[PDB]
Amino acid sequence: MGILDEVWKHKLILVETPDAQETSLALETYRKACSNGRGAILLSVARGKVSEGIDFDHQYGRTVLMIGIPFQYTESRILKARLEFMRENYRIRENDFLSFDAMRHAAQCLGRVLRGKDDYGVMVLADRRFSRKRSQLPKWIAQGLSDADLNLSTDMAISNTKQFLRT
Amino acid sequence: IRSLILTLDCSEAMLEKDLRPNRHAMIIQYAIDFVHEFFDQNPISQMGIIIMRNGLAQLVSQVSGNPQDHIDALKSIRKQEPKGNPSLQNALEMARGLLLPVPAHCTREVLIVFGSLSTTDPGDIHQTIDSLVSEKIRVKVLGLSAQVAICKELCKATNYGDESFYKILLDETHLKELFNEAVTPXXXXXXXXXXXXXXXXXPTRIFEDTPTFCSCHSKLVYGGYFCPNCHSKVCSLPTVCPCCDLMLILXXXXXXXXXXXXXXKTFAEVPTTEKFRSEDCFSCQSRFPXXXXXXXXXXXXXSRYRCEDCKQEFCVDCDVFIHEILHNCPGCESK
Amino acid sequence: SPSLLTVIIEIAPKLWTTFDEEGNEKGSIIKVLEALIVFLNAHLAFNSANKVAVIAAYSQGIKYLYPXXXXXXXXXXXXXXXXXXXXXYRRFRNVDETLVEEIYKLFELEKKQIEQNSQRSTLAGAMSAGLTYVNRISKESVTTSLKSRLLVLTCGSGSSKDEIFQYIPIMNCIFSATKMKCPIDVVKIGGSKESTFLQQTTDATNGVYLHVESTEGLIQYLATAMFIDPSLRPIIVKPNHGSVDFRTSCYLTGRVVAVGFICSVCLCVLSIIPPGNKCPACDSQFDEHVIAKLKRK
Amino acid sequence: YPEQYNYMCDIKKTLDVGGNSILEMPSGTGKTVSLLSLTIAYQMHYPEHRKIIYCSRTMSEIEKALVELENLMDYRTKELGYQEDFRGLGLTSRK
Ligand SMILES: [Zn+2]
Ligand SMILES: [Zn+2]
Ligand SMILES: [Zn+2]
Ligand SMILES: [Zn+2]
Repeated sequence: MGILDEVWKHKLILVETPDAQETSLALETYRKACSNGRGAILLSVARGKVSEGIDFDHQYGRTVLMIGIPFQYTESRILKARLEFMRENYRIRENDFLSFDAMRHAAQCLGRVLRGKDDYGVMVLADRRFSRKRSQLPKWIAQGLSDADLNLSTDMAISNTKQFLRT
Repeated sequence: IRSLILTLDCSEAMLEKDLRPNRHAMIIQYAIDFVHEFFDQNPISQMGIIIMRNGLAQLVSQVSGNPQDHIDALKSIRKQEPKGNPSLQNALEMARGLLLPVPAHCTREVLIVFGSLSTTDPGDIHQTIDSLVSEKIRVKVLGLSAQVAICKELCKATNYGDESFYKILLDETHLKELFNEAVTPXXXXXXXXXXXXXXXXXPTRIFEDTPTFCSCHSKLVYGGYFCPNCHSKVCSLPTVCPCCDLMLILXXXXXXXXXXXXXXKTFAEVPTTEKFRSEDCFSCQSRFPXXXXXXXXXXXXXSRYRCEDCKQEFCVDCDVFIHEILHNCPGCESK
Repeated sequence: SPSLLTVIIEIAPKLWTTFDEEGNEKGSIIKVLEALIVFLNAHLAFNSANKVAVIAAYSQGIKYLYPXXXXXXXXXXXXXXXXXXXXXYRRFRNVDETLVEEIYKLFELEKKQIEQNSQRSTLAGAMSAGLTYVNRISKESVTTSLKSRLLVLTCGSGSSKDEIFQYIPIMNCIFSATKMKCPIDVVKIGGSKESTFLQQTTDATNGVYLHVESTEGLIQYLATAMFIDPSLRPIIVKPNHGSVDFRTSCYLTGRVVAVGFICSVCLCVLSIIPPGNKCPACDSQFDEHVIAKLKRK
Repeated sequence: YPEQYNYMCDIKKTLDVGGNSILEMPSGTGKTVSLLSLTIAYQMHYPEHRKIIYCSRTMSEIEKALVELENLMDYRTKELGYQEDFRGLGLTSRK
């Protein structure tokens, strides 16, 4: 809990049974954390509720983290029925169900970082299966986890110096 | 005229080894040179050092025009270790309590050297930012690498609605550049207010050291400045006398005003094939060609810095030397 | 070690007329220049590789008498002197030949236009270019830094040799000379008159001020200031006394005020006896509350 | 912006020709791009012709479309000075 006592302090974790008041209180306190020089950790579900979309400020998370790639609940009768239904229609068996669905659940995370050309943001993606799919503005460089810690320290200082240079 | 309040970060975030050997060993070291850069160009201004250690604000240097009080205050910080967390609210409220003796005629400045990324404030910090605009306090924060959303509102709302004061440092060479601009004043557009100051006596240079004389210490002295109002032989300084609240400056204020009135006219660098003049310098003797990149397409071209105030040819070396000290171009004094 | 001596001569047509009228002719301009050439040869013989630069300040503008100015124009011949026939260092004889060619051009340029242009002071441009050429000569010689010791030779004549227009640029030059760690060996020549700006420049730049009235001994005062300027100041020197001034004067009035008053955030010199109606120094508004408290006390 | 006029020229060419168009927009930069072009294509045709029908996915995008329409009416009442036939209805939930 060192990040929950010396970095982000308070914790904003979205549960599986996310209440509408609980999602409202975790959203306002996340805006109260960044407006006091604190910062908070928004532990949400990419498959859960509240897809958001409001940003365009420094109150939002400037660095957005994703745990791997979004997946879908397999071994269900609803999925096996829609698998054979679209197999006769478009013959996209075992392809779009694991990739086109996994992209749109990841593209909801991509819609929050791009908050205009005036605000910056860094979106990191794990694993290696993301290279087989496409993304909005496909300019992606692959590096390690400890390597990007020194890259993001440069990206949090170059963007503070190149903001008044391009104007 | 100026009453700067230095706000230094002295916490566990300064224990990192970003600089050489660390952040705290270069912030304290470069601030001693900033004291030397401040009292030379502004010998009749004030300074105040407030550290942010252990979630509080500790006053280690009182507001005074003596430069040696701020040197020995910074020599005690390097002995201990910076611990705790920065407190921006306790540092600004302590800076508010010292700038209230500072009048409206003297400019109130607050410089914050913030190398951390997270602070610990008691109450609401937004109630402290709006208080600095109500009494007109110019706050400037120097943030390290990443930007803080608090310092963007602090360097804009306290600075006439303009965010350009929250600077981001990336090198130790760039940190000394921030101490050169902060040593210079900020002649802004202001808010068009009235200004009138009087009661400025002159110090008589006395050298009596037989049984000595001291009105501000009652000790032995090798000569002190005599006040022209209360007739007291106190300490020799260009500040105010401590017996009747009257000044005692001389040519130190005149040298600061001459630098303030120095507009520094840069000489127009015209080529030797364009200005139709030989390679010569109005300050010395620059009889060498400037440009010499190509064969004869640049060596014969050259450059002669023609100052437009007297049409005198010069070079690039003395054009920055005349704008730094003395008068801008020596050909201006001759008609 | 080498020692650089910067001599700032103040050649003017009123200085030769005051020395040929006040106390009859107590020495012409070439009589003291020969004794200065004897002091220049003693400085070059006191230490090896001793550099010297001569820069005059005429009425129509300042000019360099020596410092390879006549050689730079020749590259881009003598005047038959007795000093050149007496041998002893050809570098000192070529400096006297270049000074004789520059003094002949000064008498050819002295006419009705030079006497009409003698209304200002060329010592402000000679001090601004003198510290810049000394900064250019010290930058050209990185190995073995010499001791830069400026020796101002102001000829206190008539007309308007000292005014408020040249005191502001000399104050910026004195702050530049104190920042460059250069001593200003001042020498008040001519009539019996001591300037407060020349006394404050010798106290701020750690120089020596010598008041030479009329003429007296030319080499007697040239062998005393040559023993403290080229040296590293091992003694406590022997400068002129009664130089302790307030270093301030009311420019809008014309008299020295003990208690001054600031302008409207401009730091201009103003008397406390003024009412300050919209600050008599620039175009700005004054404080009515500060004018109400100053009129009561 | 010139990049916003590229999708606006495509929206002015598909609304008077095509029946359905899959137009891709960058994230955080395409909200008011099709908002002003929908009121301009009606003003280029007839203002009582085809009205605007908006289909969001959340209630927040319903609320975010109302404040942008206020900016469209403020840009039409300050740059023109004429108050035309207003519209806009906030069809939200029943509770
Ligand atoms: Zn006093
Ligand atoms: Zn030059
Ligand atoms: Zn000039
Ligand atoms: Zn004024």
